Amino acid sequence: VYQEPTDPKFPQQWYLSGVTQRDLNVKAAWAQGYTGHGIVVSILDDGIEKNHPDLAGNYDPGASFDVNDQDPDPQPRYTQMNDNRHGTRCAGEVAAVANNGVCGVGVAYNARIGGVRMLDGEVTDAVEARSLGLNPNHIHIYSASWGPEDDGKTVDGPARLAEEAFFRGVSQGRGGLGSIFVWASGNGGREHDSCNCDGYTNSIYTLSISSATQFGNVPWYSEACSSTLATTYSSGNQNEKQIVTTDLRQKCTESHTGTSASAPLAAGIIALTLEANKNLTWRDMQHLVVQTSKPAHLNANDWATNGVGRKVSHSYGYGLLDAGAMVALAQNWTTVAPQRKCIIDILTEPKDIGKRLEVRKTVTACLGEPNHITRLEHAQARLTLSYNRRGDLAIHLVSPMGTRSTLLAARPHDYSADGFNDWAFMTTHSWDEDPSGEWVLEIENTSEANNYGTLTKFTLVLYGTA
Ligand SMILES: [Ca+2]
Ligand SMILES: [Ca+2]
Ligand SMILES: [Ca+2]
Ligand code: NA
Repeated sequence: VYQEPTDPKFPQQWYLSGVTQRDLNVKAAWAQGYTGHGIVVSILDDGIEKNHPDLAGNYDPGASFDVNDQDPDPQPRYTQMNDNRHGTRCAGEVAAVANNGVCGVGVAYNARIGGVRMLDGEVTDAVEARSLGLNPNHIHIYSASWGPEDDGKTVDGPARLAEEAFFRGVSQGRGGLGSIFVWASGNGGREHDSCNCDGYTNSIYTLSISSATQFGNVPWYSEACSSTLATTYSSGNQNEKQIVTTDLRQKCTESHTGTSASAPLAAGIIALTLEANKNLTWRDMQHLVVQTSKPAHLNANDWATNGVGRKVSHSYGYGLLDAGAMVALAQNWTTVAPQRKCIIDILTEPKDIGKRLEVRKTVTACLGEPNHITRLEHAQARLTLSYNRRGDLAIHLVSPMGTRSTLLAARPHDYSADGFNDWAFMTTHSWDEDPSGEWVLEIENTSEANNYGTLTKFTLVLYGTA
């Protein structure tokens, strides 16, 4: 009985609905009656053309602000090069108006869309915090298609205020259910960057999203890491189609690309999911993604089955998001139990790394205590170590159930001698596994060079329930 969009460009939005069973299954969600009505999404970027003909109808001033110039109007700054078109492109993917004879449609075409202009100027910790913490009781989902430079040699993440914003967000946002923070995993594929060296994507508070090309391949710009949760389609080679969305100066583009285009699609799907169940907590949402994402059709060299029978890849997380499945499961979802946190400091003495180091430890996961965990969610391996050439290292963490998460792959451009200072490598690959038993940390020098260093701290942090 449902009638799909009549927008001129909808037919080119192959990732929304296609006759090749290779899409995000969004129409199936629309058919179930979910379009994002009542949900508020904010694009933290370089601004949003609120008067765009395909955005005006859904624009929401309450979900917007201009942090760069300190005013409530997020309108982009116009320049000959059209530098500030990025946010507007991301906004359209989420909530471009449907059936209005203009361009295409957003995943959640009935959602309210806002924008925080915060990338067009000096991006400080304060700027980030004010953006991430904007109207936490009005805005439901925040979408961020930006982050530290992807040079493949830096390790960076949120400073204190931003961290506090994230924490206040998942704790108090949405009336206590927790703000949903969607993040683009990065464009450093060519520089061999790792998204675990990015504190925004690596955070447990954000749903880090990767990309897949139309033919189901890992895009050239893709960054692999264990912190990524799932994937949505984006651009690839010139024979593959790209993302169709709203563009600056009230135009329509068919060439929105890279990691930037994936997060917004995920944000939209999540918007449909919240409409299906407004009581989902920020953790419930991550559970739904893990459970409903599909690996099938996606090509990767590292698909592996984890302790609970789910396929995972460092390039895709649990696979392609499935809107229809997300909204279906949301309806019968029982809120998960309170989050427990079990801290296990492993080292009793510094360990020399040399060519290879292996650290084994049998844990009880806080058995007999209030934070006993039998069903894992995120896991972090907080490491502190020194090394002469950081990029030559590769670090892996194996769960008692045999799931091997690569916390860090070699980064050839990383010649840093500063090592890692209590860096919290995170993995989503052992989600739902029982964490008790022997864990193994492996650190290896992937180069033939005679490198040296010392691992001074290894704290295993488990989040989950019983
Ligand atoms: Ca302004
Ligand atoms: Ca439209
Ligand atoms: Ca990166
Ligand atoms: Na994350």
